[PDB]
Amino acid sequence: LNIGKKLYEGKTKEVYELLDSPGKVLLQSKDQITAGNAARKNHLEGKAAISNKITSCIFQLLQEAGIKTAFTRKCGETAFIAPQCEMIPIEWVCRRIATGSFLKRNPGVKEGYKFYPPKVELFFKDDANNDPQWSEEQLIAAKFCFAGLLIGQTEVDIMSHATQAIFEILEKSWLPQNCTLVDMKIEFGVDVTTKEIVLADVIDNDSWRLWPSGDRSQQKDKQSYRDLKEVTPEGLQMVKKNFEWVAERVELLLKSESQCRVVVLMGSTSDLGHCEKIKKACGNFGIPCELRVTSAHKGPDETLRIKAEYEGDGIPTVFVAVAGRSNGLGPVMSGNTAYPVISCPPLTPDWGVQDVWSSLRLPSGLGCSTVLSPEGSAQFAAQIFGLSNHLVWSKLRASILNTWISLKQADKKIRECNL
Amino acid sequence: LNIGKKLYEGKTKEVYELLDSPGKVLLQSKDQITAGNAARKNHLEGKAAISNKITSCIFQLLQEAGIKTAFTRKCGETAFIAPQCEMIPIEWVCRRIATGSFLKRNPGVKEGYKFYPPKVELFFKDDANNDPQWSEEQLIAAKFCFAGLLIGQTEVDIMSHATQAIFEILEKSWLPQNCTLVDMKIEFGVDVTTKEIVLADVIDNDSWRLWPSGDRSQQKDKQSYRDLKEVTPEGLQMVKKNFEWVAERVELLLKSESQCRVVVLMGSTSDLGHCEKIKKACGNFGIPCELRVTSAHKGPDETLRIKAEYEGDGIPTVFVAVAGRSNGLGPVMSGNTAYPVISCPPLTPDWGVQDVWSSLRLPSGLGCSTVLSPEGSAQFAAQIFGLSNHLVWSKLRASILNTWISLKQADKKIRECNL
Amino acid sequence: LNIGKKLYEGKTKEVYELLDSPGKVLLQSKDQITAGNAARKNHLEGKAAISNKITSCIFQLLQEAGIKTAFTRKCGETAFIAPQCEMIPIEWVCRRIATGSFLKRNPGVKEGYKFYPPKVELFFKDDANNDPQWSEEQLIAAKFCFAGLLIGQTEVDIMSHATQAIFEILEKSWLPQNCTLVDMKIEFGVDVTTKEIVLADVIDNDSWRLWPSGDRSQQKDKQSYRDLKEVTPEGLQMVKKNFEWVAERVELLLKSESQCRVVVLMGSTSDLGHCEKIKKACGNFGIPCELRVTSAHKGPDETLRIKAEYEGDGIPTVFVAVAGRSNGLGPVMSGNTAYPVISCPPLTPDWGVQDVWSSLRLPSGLGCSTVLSPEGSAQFAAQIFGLSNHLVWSKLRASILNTWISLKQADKKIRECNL
Ligand SMILES: CN(C)CCCS(=O)(=O)N1CCN(c2ccc(Br)c(NC(=O)c3coc(N)n3)c2)CC1
Ligand SMILES: CN(C)CCCS(=O)(=O)N1CCN(c2ccc(Br)c(NC(=O)c3coc(N)n3)c2)CC1
Ligand SMILES: CN(C)CCCS(=O)(=O)N1CCN(c2ccc(Br)c(NC(=O)c3coc(N)n3)c2)CC1
Ligand SMILES: Nc1c(C(=O)N[C@@H](CC(=O)O)C(=O)O)ncn1[C@@H]1O[C@H](COP(=O)(O)O)[C@@H](O)[C@H]1O
Ligand SMILES: Nc1c(C(=O)N[C@@H](CC(=O)O)C(=O)O)ncn1[C@@H]1O[C@H](COP(=O)(O)O)[C@@H](O)[C@H]1O
Ligand SMILES: Nc1c(C(=O)N[C@@H](CC(=O)O)C(=O)O)ncn1[C@@H]1O[C@H](COP(=O)(O)O)[C@@H](O)[C@H]1O
Repeated sequence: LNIGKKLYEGKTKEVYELLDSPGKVLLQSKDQITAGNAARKNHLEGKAAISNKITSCIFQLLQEAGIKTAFTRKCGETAFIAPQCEMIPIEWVCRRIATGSFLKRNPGVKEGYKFYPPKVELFFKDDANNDPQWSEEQLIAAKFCFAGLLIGQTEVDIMSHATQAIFEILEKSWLPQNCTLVDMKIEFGVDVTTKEIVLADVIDNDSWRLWPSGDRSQQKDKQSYRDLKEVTPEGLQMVKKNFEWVAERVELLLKSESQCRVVVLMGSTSDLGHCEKIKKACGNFGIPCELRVTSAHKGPDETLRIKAEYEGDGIPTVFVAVAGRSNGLGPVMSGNTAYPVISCPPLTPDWGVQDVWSSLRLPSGLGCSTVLSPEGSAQFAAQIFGLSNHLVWSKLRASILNTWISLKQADKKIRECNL
Repeated sequence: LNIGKKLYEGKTKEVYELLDSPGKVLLQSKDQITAGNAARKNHLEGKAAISNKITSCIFQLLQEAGIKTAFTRKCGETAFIAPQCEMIPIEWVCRRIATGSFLKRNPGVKEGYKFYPPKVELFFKDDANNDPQWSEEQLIAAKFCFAGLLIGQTEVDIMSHATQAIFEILEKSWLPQNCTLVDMKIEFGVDVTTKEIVLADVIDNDSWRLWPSGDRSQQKDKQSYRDLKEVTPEGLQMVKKNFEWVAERVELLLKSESQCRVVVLMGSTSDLGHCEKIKKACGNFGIPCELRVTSAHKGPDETLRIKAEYEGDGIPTVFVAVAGRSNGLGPVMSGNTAYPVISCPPLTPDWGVQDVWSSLRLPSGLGCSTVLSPEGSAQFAAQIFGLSNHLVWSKLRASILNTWISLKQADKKIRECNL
Repeated sequence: LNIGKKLYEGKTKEVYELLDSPGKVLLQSKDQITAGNAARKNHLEGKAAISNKITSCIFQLLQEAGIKTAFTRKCGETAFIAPQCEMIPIEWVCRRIATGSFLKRNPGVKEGYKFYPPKVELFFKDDANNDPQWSEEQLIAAKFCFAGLLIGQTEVDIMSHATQAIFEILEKSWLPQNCTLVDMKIEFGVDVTTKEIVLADVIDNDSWRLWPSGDRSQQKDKQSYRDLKEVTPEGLQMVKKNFEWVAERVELLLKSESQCRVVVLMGSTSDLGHCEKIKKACGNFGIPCELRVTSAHKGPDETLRIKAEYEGDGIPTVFVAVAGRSNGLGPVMSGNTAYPVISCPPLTPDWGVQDVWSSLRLPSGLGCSTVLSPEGSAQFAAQIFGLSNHLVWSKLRASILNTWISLKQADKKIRECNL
């Protein structure tokens, strides 16, 4: 591994140029912990490895959800390879529960106040002035330029929405450990290669506030260090065990907590092209999806036997019924299974106006729903698994973000058609 | 507790009439354990209390799902009150994994063969002829009678179908304990009061096969007693600990393992009647359901803020969007939430044919589904929570059964209009 | 007729290879009769000729209905040519009336109990273990192989369903002779050439139970031989006369007992392509089908005169009215004939949604039905002649089966796209 020159040395991490790989970069964590611009610089054994481990688990989690992130891979216990970024010197803060600074900047508001939606706040990176809060108006007006991307209305709006989505995803991801994610800081930079704005720096035990069972007294984050009346050698052991607790538990944010399956039933082999598209779309959400051929009209006894195969192996399953014309497959399925059924009929414009009403009007005692879009029927099935699988949810949540960013970009481009 | 005469003394339980309650009955468990028509019978301390405890939790669970079951309330440590039944002398068996007698009567079938759907079998009650298997043809031909109900085509079909649902519900209910329900036996009787066929006798540690982590060697049911080459005092201790293990865990089957919530959003207060039908229907499935008033057209900033309130407290949530005319509320909800959205528009015959296409045709990036029935929209919301909540699932599964039974009876009634 | 080596010698027939025909086979009947694994075996003059004769008429009939059956052509008095099969060692039994072993294995069931649908049972082939009944579970678990086809879920389900259709066809086919088919046994094999599962072995007077006027005491099948407390020379004469009686009547099952005709009326010669599809489809069911050109709008006096021509020669007739636009031809036909009328308008996606209501809404006094599919209109015409012509019925019944088999295979194929 071909180390280059030191591009930045921070209190807890160094960034190197990678001579062997053009426009990539190595972030080395150090065995260092700190509190503000105070005198807490304190060497801590194994901290480097814990910090690197967390940012790698989080960045991979966020990346596999579809958040645009500056991360390629881990490089040993204490560093990682990422595309080179020109950092935007703004600390972006998201908070579900008012605490810390929000109390001092909003006297009257009590510890525990809930923000719906999660609150976003901007802080300019200055220690000489102790990180002062900025309005979106201040950042737009500062006309900052980084790797030749001017930070204007569109880029600030995008980072703001992204901070919220990133927080929501990490919050959702920690929930199955009965851990309340209270708040967090992230930094965005510009990928010098692509010129995309991407999550950068790190996200580790310094970056957030983590309360098991929502109990502040069991705080596992760096707050435990910042709170110590006086830092003793014995006092740093508690702090380290808190860090160890997280590092051992973060690897389970990447673990699926629920099995998900779609079963597409098609009435005819000539529907296969339509069903391929559903399988593909389920693919994009990381949901196993099986195709099967059965007719309620010509083989209803097997429609029930096939139903039973997937009903009875204990795996949580959504059925998607693909039948054109008189869709008798959706009704029979809906009426004889406790698991959800989505009719997704392969309507063409010729008889689509007439055949949709075979899917929509069923005698009650049937909860059969309708979704025309084949990618839609996957996405809906995902939304359903999203209630019980944080990985599926995170993919859906990020999808919303990126679809919104996509419109912001399209609008900026075509806005120039008016100048 | 005014005890009457003794109506039945079995090997492990007695049935008494209650002088002070007409057509009710006390089932007393005994401290007794048995296997076959051999001399394998044993006193066992605490067994009476354990057996009664289980039948009480299982019957409450089956009853709260909506299975017609002969159970009033537990009556101390070791008995329970039930409506009087004339017992039908058939042991109904349902299996999900071939073992035991299925292998002896089907040489060639390997221990572990999975039944899809679950296999149902009849055995006629006789310690004399060693409990011989019977066919539906044999039970129909028997022309049996109980509390004036002739057991014909319709009643046998009903008990057969019922055995499958009761198995499925108890199988699903044990799943969150890592416990594979392998098989079970239940007995049905006729409630002398109603003339309904109802689950009766008991369901306890004698009645089923229970494998923790699907491992036969960890079997916690009576099989562990049946299997002893010799019954020793140390051997009966293992058996008792097995029973104790179950009795500790049986209560947890009644406990909801996940939070469920529907949020109905309505555009106008004049939709409230429609929304109340959905709230009631959610009630029927035991899902908490909130109404809110918000318009996409007139107050979209609020629609999103309200959305955020339910998204942010981490309770799994189905949104149901009630908007007539140009449903703009379902789209805007669907496009800005990871959680499922069901449009349930209050369509009338006048403009319903035209307004439904505002719900059905959406741009991609949206997983909005459509369900016209207001009862249906709750049922669909149930199906969704059914994947991750065994109590909701049990209510859906039972509902299917009873709706099937209801058709079977009505067909019998109107079949007399053919004479 | 170049005989080869002897591939099998059974109790009543031998199978030879044919040296001059690759993958074909000669089945030779013998002048032999047998019952059980006892010493009941007897020479019987003319039996070979009678048995061969029946299997030939039955197989031709089943084959002409569209059942996949191993039969090429009769080869003299006492043999027939068939494709080579690896026989599957299961006797498949179908019953319409409980008798014989069904009563011995189901004590309590009275001789005469009717099965709806007809009952199917498996028996594994062994004179050793006295032909023991097997369950579908046992045959699947056997992992049997024949001509490289593994007998699994799909193949067992196919043979099971097939046994029912083959029974139904032969039951319906004997009905016009006042003969109740009580039950039957068939064997299936794998055609070594095609790898298809096909009806094989034989179906003769040994294979079924035949009761003239539903009277067991007039039984004409082998049962009359099985039942003899003692076999005497005078006793074998009765048995032989029973066999002769069947062999005289078996040919008449191939004979159409009623005349069938479809008359397609078309308004315009430019509809002819549509009308040809109906004519072909009538062909497929062996129903003679005539085209005629007549307009209700432009030549109603002729429409009636043509109608009169088919009404007057006393051949049972379905009219199929092909008129696009303002179907006036179906109404005027329907209103002026006792014979059924099916409107089959050549609707296109452009104006089909609007023109269908000229076919559907008629004043009372008219029994005009509507069938959009041109294939379907022939099929419906078949269903109608199916009530009064056993050959047409057999083709409809078989069609159902093969369409079911076709789904079963295609599901198996596409099920591999799940691995
Ligand atoms: C005016 N311009 C063109 C001159 C460039 C100055 S520099 O090349 O030397 N520059 C490199 C990036 N630096 C930097 C400084 C501090 C940090 Br942190 C990071 N972080 C990342 O690069 C990163 C990428 O991905 C992730 N997760 N982090 C980068 C800061 C110094
Ligand atoms: C004289 N004729 C009309 C017959 C009367 C004899 S009896 O009526 O007195 N007698 C028999 C045993 N029976 C019996 C025998 C054995 C049993 Br177990 C049960 N179980 C139940 O009744 C029951 C209902 O609900 C529940 N959970 N159990 C009943 C029911 C009572
Ligand atoms: C060496 N291996 C691959 C086995 C070969 C032994 S064999 O192939 O020579 N042999 C066995 C008996 N078989 C057999 C044995 C008994 C019978 Br019956 C039938 N019947 C039919 O083949 C058949 C097909 O169609 C009809 N109507 N019959 C076949 C088929 C031939
Ligand atoms: N971790 C940091 C930092 C930060 O720079 N922290 C270090 C400073 C350093 O690393 O040099 C410190 O605590 O002294 N700033 C914000 N946050 C996080 O942001 C949210 C805001 O909290 P608030 O500042 O309002 O209390 C909470 O999660 C912080 O931990
Ligand atoms: N508990 C019983 C009984 C049964 O009668 N048990 C006791 C009677 C008593 O003491 O109350 C006995 O005599 O062993 N019969 C079937 N089953 C259950 O049925 C399923 C089928 O197993 P199989 O019929 O294969 O043995 C498995 O769950 C058995 O435990
Ligand atoms: N013909 C046969 C056979 C059978 O193997 N017959 C012969 C064998 C031979 O000589 O070729 C015998 O050994 O009796 N087995 C069943 N069936 C028919 O099956 C239905 C069922 O009757 P059940 O199985 O109740 O006896 C009824 O039609 C029998 O004739």
